[PDB]
Amino acid sequence: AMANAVIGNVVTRFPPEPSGYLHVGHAKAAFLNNYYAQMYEGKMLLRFDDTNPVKYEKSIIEDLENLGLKYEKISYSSDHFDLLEKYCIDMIKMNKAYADDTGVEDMRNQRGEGIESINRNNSIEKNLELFNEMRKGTEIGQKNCIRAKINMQSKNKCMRDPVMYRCIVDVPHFKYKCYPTYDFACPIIDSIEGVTHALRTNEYSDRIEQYNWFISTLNLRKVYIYEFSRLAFVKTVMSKRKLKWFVENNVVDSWVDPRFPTIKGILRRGLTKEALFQFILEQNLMQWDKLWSINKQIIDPIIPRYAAVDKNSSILLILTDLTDQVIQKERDLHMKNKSLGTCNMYYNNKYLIELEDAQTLLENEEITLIKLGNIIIKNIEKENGKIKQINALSNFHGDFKTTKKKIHWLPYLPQQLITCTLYEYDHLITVDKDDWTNFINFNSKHETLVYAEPSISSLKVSDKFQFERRGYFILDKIDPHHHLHLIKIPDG
Ligand SMILES: Nc1ncnc2c1ncn2[C@@H]1O[C@H](COP(=O)(O)OP(=O)(O)OP(=O)(O)O)[C@@H](O)[C@H]1O
Ligand SMILES: [Cl-]
Ligand SMILES: [Cl-]
Ligand SMILES: [Cl-]
Ligand SMILES: [Cl-]
Ligand SMILES: [Co+2]
Ligand SMILES: [Co+2]
Ligand SMILES: [Co+2]
Ligand SMILES: [Co+2]
Ligand SMILES: [Co+2]
Ligand SMILES: [Co+2]
Ligand SMILES: [Co+2]
Ligand SMILES: [Co+2]
Repeated sequence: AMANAVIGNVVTRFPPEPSGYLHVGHAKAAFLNNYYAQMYEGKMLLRFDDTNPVKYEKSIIEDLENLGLKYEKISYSSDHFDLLEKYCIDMIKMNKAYADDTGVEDMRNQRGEGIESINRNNSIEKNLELFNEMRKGTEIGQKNCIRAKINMQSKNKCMRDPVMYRCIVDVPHFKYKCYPTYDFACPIIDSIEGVTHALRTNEYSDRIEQYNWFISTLNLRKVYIYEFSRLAFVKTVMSKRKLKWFVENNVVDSWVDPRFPTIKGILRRGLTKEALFQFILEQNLMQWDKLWSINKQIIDPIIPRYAAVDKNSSILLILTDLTDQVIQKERDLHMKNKSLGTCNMYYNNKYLIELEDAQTLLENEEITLIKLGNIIIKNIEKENGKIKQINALSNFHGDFKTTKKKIHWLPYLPQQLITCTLYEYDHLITVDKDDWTNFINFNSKHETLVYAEPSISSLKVSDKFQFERRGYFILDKIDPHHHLHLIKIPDG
């Protein structure tokens, strides 16, 4: 619900702090801002919220690009520090703000007990003196903050004289020695940037009364607040500190690791932006499984299908009636989607099949090799207990419909088969949500070496596809000697 929204006059803003990498929760915020802007044919601003001193701008902009979220203009909170100072002074002159040198603990217990600080009654001229001490960075100023004068007895703790301005000399941004708080800066900056609908998380809904109080007390143009719920996932860390620990201790080898909930992370993992947006629209800690099922339903109709077998469990099958001449046939990349085009299939008398499949056959069973035809299994050579080889006869014109058992396969053409590594990942932690390192899966990157069809040479980095009867994958990397690294996409 966007209050009084008018087509062509809606302005939202996405306000990420430029102190970290965007993650999936940020994505819900950025997407809802864009979605309401587009709904009303309006504008979405990008504001780097650097209100308090602590270069990720490029990462953030690149992730906004990758999600297809455009914005009309980029600004920084700090662009308005001058004007915020002016407004702080105006509020002192209206006796709506005062300089308080009370310590933090006693301020908090005074606030909890509705006790007005003795400084609440400071004169205007004294309040201004003390604000200037804060601006100059003196020890006097470092002892003081500026609070708003609202209502200490209010049932809303955010209306009990919230801090507006603080003296921060300790750390660099050293130009300013006092800084507005987020609670004071946000309504003011939203007003002066022309925001009409300021989106905000569910957490602390008490601050809306405060935000409106700042707007109206300064007689600024009104801004509506819309609220949405935070997006958080089970078995997922999103703290900056915890992610930092993972990286520094070589649990992952970068901040783009496909187990990370960063935007880069889960796009590398195979997620489409359409899947994320649709999940947000059609939906506390969420379960990943509906997100990955929506991804599966989105990607399955528009990705090619290839075959792969385990490079070392796979067993040799020989159709003894054929020769070693390699026959080539054109086939569809997608059986139900002719637009994805064709590739080349190659066959001979020698094949590789999966050992889990080969253990399931018995003499003179009829089965099907997908995209090729039927075969009659004749002999199972078991040397030293394990299956060593399977001999069968071609029956390519027999009816595959009469077969309950249809399997995938590779031609045994090793100078043409492409070697690949499958990376299957799991959650970095084991519980849903200080000894926390006791619950890390230090072994959540399972690798499998496989052969894949020659035609898979056609793929480019980041293409998605399906391995027959294996699952869904994204091409992450291409090695020297044409060796591919493929990440399994979860499918719910
Ligand atoms: N898990 C989440 N789900 C949805 N939106 C989020 C989530 N985390 C942050 N956001 C939204 O992302 C935007 C910027 O977040 P950022 O962390 O950069 O600022 P912040 O000051 O730390 O605010 P927050 O304390 O909410 O994270 C804000 O609109 C924020 O409310
Ligand atoms: Cl406080
Ligand atoms: Cl919501
Ligand atoms: Cl390691
Ligand atoms: Cl990596
Ligand atoms: Co339109
Ligand atoms: Co910066
Ligand atoms: Co000092
Ligand atoms: Co799971
Ligand atoms: Co020959
Ligand atoms: Co024939
Ligand atoms: Co595992
Ligand atoms: Co390698």
